[PDB]
Amino acid sequence: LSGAIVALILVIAGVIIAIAVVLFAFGLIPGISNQGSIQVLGSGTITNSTASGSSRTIYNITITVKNTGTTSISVTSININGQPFNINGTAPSIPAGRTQPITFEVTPASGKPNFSPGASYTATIYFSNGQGAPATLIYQG
Amino acid sequence: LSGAIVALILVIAGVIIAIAVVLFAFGLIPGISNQGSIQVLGSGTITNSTASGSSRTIYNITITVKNTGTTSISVTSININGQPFNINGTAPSIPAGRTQPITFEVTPASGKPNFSPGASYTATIYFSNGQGAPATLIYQG
Amino acid sequence: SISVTSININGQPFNINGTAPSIPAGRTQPITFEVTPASGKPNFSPGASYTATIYFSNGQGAPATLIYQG
Amino acid sequence: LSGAIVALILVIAGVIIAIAVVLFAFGLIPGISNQGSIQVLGSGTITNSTASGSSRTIYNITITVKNTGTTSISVTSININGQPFNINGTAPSIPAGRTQPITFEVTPASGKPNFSPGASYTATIYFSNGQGAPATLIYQG
Amino acid sequence: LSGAIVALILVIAGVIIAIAVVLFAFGLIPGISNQGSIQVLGSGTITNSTASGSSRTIYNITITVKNTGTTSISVTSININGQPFNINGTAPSIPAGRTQPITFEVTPASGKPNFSPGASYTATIYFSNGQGAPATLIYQG
Amino acid sequence: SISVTSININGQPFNINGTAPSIPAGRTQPITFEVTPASGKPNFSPGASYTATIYFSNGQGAPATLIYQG
Amino acid sequence: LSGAIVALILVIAGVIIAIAVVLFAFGLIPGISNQGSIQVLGSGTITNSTASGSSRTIYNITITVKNTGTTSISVTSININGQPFNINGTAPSIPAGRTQPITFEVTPASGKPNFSPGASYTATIYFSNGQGAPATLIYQG
Ligand SMILES: *[C@@H]1O[C@H](CO)[C@@H](O[C@@H]2O[C@H](CO)[C@@H](O)[C@H](O[C@@H]3O[C@H](CS(=O)(=O)O)[C@@H](O)[C@H](O)[C@H]3O)[C@H]2NC(C)=O)[C@H](O)[C@H]1NC(C)=O
Ligand SMILES: *[C@@H]1O[C@H](CO)[C@@H](O[C@@H]2O[C@H](CO)[C@@H](O)[C@H](O[C@@H]3O[C@H](CS(=O)(=O)O)[C@@H](O)[C@H](O)[C@H]3O)[C@H]2NC(C)=O)[C@H](O)[C@H]1NC(C)=O
Ligand SMILES: *[C@@H]1O[C@H](CO)[C@@H](O[C@@H]2O[C@H](CO)[C@@H](O)[C@H](O[C@@H]3O[C@H](CS(=O)(=O)O)[C@@H](O)[C@H](O)[C@H]3O)[C@H]2NC(C)=O)[C@H](O)[C@H]1NC(C)=O
Ligand SMILES: *[C@@H]1O[C@H](CO)[C@@H](O[C@@H]2O[C@H](CO)[C@@H](O)[C@H](O)[C@H]2NC(C)=O)[C@H](O)[C@H]1NC(C)=O
Ligand SMILES: *[C@@H]1O[C@H](CO)[C@@H](O[C@@H]2O[C@H](CO)[C@@H](O)[C@H](O)[C@H]2NC(C)=O)[C@H](O)[C@H]1NC(C)=O
Ligand SMILES: *[C@@H]1O[C@H](CO)[C@@H](O[C@@H]2O[C@H](CO)[C@@H](O)[C@H](O)[C@H]2NC(C)=O)[C@H](O)[C@H]1NC(C)=O
Ligand SMILES: *[C@@H]1O[C@H](CO)[C@@H](O[C@@H]2O[C@H](CO)[C@@H](O)[C@H](O)[C@H]2NC(C)=O)[C@H](O)[C@H]1NC(C)=O
Ligand SMILES: *[C@@H]1O[C@H](CO)[C@@H](O[C@@H]2O[C@H](CO)[C@@H](O)[C@H](O)[C@H]2NC(C)=O)[C@H](O)[C@H]1NC(C)=O
Ligand SMILES: *[C@@H]1O[C@H](CO)[C@@H](O[C@@H]2O[C@H](CO)[C@@H](O)[C@H](O)[C@H]2NC(C)=O)[C@H](O)[C@H]1NC(C)=O
Ligand SMILES: *[C@@H]1O[C@H](CO)[C@@H](O[C@@H]2O[C@H](CO)[C@@H](O)[C@H](O)[C@H]2NC(C)=O)[C@H](O)[C@H]1NC(C)=O
Ligand SMILES: *[C@@H]1O[C@H](CO)[C@@H](O)[C@H](O)[C@H]1NC(C)=O
Ligand SMILES: *[C@@H]1O[C@H](CO)[C@@H](O)[C@H](O)[C@H]1NC(C)=O
Ligand SMILES: *[C@@H]1O[C@H](CO)[C@@H](O)[C@H](O)[C@H]1NC(C)=O
Ligand SMILES: *[C@@H]1O[C@H](CO)[C@@H](O)[C@H](O)[C@H]1NC(C)=O
Ligand SMILES: *[C@@H]1O[C@H](CO)[C@@H](O)[C@H](O)[C@H]1NC(C)=O
Ligand SMILES: *[C@@H]1O[C@H](CO)[C@@H](O)[C@H](O)[C@H]1NC(C)=O
Ligand SMILES: *[C@@H]1O[C@H](CO)[C@@H](O)[C@H](O)[C@H]1NC(C)=O
Repeated sequence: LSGAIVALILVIAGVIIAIAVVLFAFGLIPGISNQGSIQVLGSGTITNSTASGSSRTIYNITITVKNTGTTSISVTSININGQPFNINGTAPSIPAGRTQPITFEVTPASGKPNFSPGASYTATIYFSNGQGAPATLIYQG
Repeated sequence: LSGAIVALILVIAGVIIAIAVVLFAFGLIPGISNQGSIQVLGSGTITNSTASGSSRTIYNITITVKNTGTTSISVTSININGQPFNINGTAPSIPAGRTQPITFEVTPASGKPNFSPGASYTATIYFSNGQGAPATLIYQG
Repeated sequence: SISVTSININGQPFNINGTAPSIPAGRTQPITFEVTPASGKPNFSPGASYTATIYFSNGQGAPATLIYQG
Repeated sequence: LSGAIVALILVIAGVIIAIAVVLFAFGLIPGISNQGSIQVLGSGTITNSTASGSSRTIYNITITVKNTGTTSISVTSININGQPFNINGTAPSIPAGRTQPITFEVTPASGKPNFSPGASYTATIYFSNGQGAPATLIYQG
Repeated sequence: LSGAIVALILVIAGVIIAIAVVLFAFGLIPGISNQGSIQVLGSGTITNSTASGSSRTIYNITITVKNTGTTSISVTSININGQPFNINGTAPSIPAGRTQPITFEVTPASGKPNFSPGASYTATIYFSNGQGAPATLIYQG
Repeated sequence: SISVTSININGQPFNINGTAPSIPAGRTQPITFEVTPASGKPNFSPGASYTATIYFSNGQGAPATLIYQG
Repeated sequence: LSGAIVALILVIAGVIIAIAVVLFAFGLIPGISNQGSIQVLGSGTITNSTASGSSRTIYNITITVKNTGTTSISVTSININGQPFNINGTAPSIPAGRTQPITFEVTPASGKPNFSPGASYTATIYFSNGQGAPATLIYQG
């Protein structure tokens, strides 16, 4: 007598679980939309900031960043013209909804890159979303 | 003795329902074809079609539409420049195999659109077969 | 051995005129058969490709693409 | 005992349907080739072809068209200077492998076009194979 | 006492049948999971083989073919420029793991081709697995 | 400890030449074993990917991808 | 009682098989994800190697080739000016990570070339990966 009751319970539960899975599938997508929260807009600038040889060739990156997400997002790493770079201070963070000029100091990860006045160098800024925004920096130092 | 009888009933019912589900999966296929029956050809035209002191602005929209299905299909909604528009009157029907310049009247639902003479606007035409088609509309006046 | 029972072309059902072809087991063949529209009239265009579904005696249905040659 | 039987049925059906979908994906490919069968060669000519007091203006349009496919293809719509035009009469057919000067009659659908003698107009010719071709038409009178 | 023993019998039998179905599912994997395919490398050539004024047109098709699988595979059909062709004669077989220049004769299944010297035609070659490789064939005359 | 009972590579059966390798409990380790074609002579191309199903003593059949390197 | 235990068996087995398929998907990545390519740098040269009035025409082809990948790659065919050529002899192999001047002899697969001194001909060199590099070859005589 129990078999029919077990089958009934499993049928109804299967309906419920399938509907729950369907809803979860859609519930995923607003999370994934955060992968493109940030846009880097306008031409940035890179400037010599080394203090006449008193620092390990530390440069200044200024870029206008727009954040459309609901969370503050920070710059985790930067690559300039193929070369890795390391942020010298604490990472800048862009608040939600803002469009603002982020400025941060940077160091060569290896070697000593030489820049020419007025040249354009492509840099990829990697933000905490994992999003990598390409941008163009004009050297001004 | 009851349990074996119940198990027999449930086994046969499971066979029947599983076969029915498989056949339904096979039967779904023909309905998919109709999702692409229509394609919009070339640019279209928006025109201002409202009188002085009228309650509402109404725009005549003309687009060339090609239907490839067996059945007549009609427009259900249009979204121009991001704003959704509401279709006035009886929506035009596009005959089964014909290519026709179709014209229909729309009125803004979200807010007043500031169309500019001679400007080009992106739009999405949504047809009754559940198909959306990109289109480019020139505002003639 | 398996035989055709119906075909649906461009969302329109067609009836398999005549003795429906039978496909022998384990064999690859060119199969040709005549069909008539169950209702209405087709709007085929030369060179166009139409999605169809061919339904066989097991109830299984194979989707296919048919080009109209005129 | 029912669940294992149902699972067996569904597993085999899934194998069958997945293989069918893969074969359909492979079978779609030949239809893509026909989308580029036709190319328009050189400039064309528009001419005024309506009598006094007629209900409508009708323009003869002549264009050289080259067909490379196995099947005859015909014109379905034309869009001149942004305005869509409606093709009068039986649309001309372009034989499979031939290059021909084709002529057809059109009438304006959106509104009266103010063609200027000797002017050059951009147009898009839309053919029955779903292909659009840019063309340049000189208005001869 | 009967109910408990019957329920235990059905529980053990359900375990048996479920494990059998699971092992069947595991055994299906080798048949469906079959990597490797025939890859068509570079452009092939179509050459007119019809001779002596005989009634039937035959064309040589030469293509470079690389069988990445572990099984012998043969050509079953070809579609050129939207037109189907029949593989005249014993269809060529491509040995496993081998890259070969493969040449075979074809005849039009219907109609007549419109090939032009030096033109490039998109074709699809269908192999015994049902997979179909798109290729480009240049007509050499 | 669980052992490799049989292997199928790209649909073709294969036979282990030595004693079957055995994976101890809780371990993650590289199993390496010799194999022979059960029938025929399969030919592999450098850098190609071949799917193989390894059947373990549990009856579990794990699909995996092997890249030919010889 | 049988139904619940059978359902639990199938749930666990489904977890097992699904995770196995996911791991297979992860294992496919290295085979498909293969960066690096053979790059043809600058213009190459075609020189007439036919000598002694022998019946078969042979041409020297010299090109600068940079293998950016981690695998040895060889040429398989070349197409010059729309005409296929066969790589006479043991086809040259390009070692990994190396830039080399590569030279190989070719013969026309059909017909005869029409090369003119000083003319530049577009060619396509097909390598063992199936990738094909376009190049420009100058005929030096
Ligand atoms: C940005 O400004 C920097 C400072 O003007 C430039 O780098 C300096 O370049 C000079 C010559 O190229 C080099 O001598 C400096 O090096 C160091 O010198 C120190 C002594 S002193 O020169 O300061 O008196 C040493 O103590 C030290 O060990 C040396 O490494 C060098 N300075 C640094 C910090 O590298 C730089 O060229 C300029 N432009 C860019 C794009 O960076
Ligand atoms: C590939 O070769 C084919 C054979 O030469 C070409 O087809 C032939 O095309 C010519 C016209 O271009 C046509 O006259 C041939 O038709 C036959 O002609 C015979 C007499 S003769 O012409 O040989 O002197 C007749 O006896 C016969 O009844 C005709 O059918 C025609 N041949 C066929 C078999 O169709 C074809 O043009 C060429 N190119 C391509 C792209 O196929
Ligand atoms: C590259 O070199 C080729 C070989 O010298 C050139 O082809 C030769 O072209 C000449 C005419 O320009 C032609 O006469 C050759 O044909 C043969 O001639 C022999 C006699 S002799 O000419 O050597 O005195 C005959 O015995 C023989 O049967 C002919 O076939 C011809 N050679 C070949 C193999 O075709 C070619 O023009 C040159 N340039 C290019 C762009 O290929
Ligand atoms: C480079 O960026 C830094 C900010 O990180 C700027 O440094 C500031 O300089 C002003 C005076 O010019 C000081 O009052 C601030 O305290 C500095 N801030 C930090 C964090 O050091 C600098 O001005 C920028 N421009 C350069 C170096 O040319
Ligand atoms: C907009 O379209 C409407 C119909 O969709 C057109 O209305 C007709 O206009 C003509 C005169 O132009 C009248 O004779 C008809 O009685 C009107 N009604 C119908 C149902 O045809 C209108 O002309 C169009 N307006 C513009 C500016 O294009
Ligand atoms: C379309 O033309 C009509 C007039 O025929 C315009 O309607 C009125 O225009 C005046 C002046 O801008 C406004 O004060 C009224 O409010 C308008 N009426 C309505 C109902 O909007 C109308 O603005 C024109 N629309 C466009 C897009 O040009
Ligand atoms: C426009 O094209 C039409 C047909 O598409 C032409 O109509 C023919 O005109 C000639 C005289 O010019 C008559 O003898 C024929 O009876 C007409 N009909 C057909 C079907 O040929 C017309 O000539 C063209 N007009 C212009 C101005 O080019
Ligand atoms: C083409 O020529 C015809 C005359 O053969 C023109 O038709 C009439 O022209 C008068 C004067 O402009 C107008 O009042 C009528 O309304 C016109 N009739 C029609 C049906 O439009 C026509 O305008 C000419 N078209 C072009 C583009 O030149
Ligand atoms: C086309 O391919 C066929 C073979 O598939 C070639 O036919 C051979 O031609 C040679 C030369 O006359 C004969 O010795 C052989 O007996 C033929 N074999 C067959 C099977 O027909 C033909 O030469 C090829 N043509 C071209 C232009 O490549
Ligand atoms: C074309 O390349 C071939 C080699 O690929 C060269 O042939 C060599 O020629 C030299 C000089 O006569 C001989 O010593 C060698 O034995 C030849 N080797 C081979 C493999 O043929 C040929 O010289 C080159 N020609 C040009 C003009 O560069
Ligand atoms: C680097 O960052 C530190 C703080 O972390 C700051 O005091 C310093 O001025 C920055 N620049 C240099 C050249 O050290
Ligand atoms: C909207 O459409 C209806 C029916 O076609 C028509 O009667 C009405 O006049 C239209 N709106 C306006 C403002 O004219
Ligand atoms: C089917 O078509 C053929 C023509 O090829 C005709 O002879 C036959 O009568 C038709 N039969 C039916 C049932 O439509
Ligand atoms: C429109 O096309 C038809 C079909 O050829 C023709 O009879 C008719 O006259 C054309 N229109 C005019 C105004 O002549
Ligand atoms: C195929 O073509 C060859 C010509 O090379 C001819 O000898 C043979 O009879 C043809 N066979 C068929 C079935 O078309
Ligand atoms: C196969 O296994 C045996 C041991 O069973 C081993 O000695 C031998 O080297 C292996 N390979 C060959 C090629 O025999
Ligand atoms: C390739 O050309 C060379 C001439 O340098 C010749 O010795 C050799 O026999 C040719 N080989 C082939 C297969 O044509």
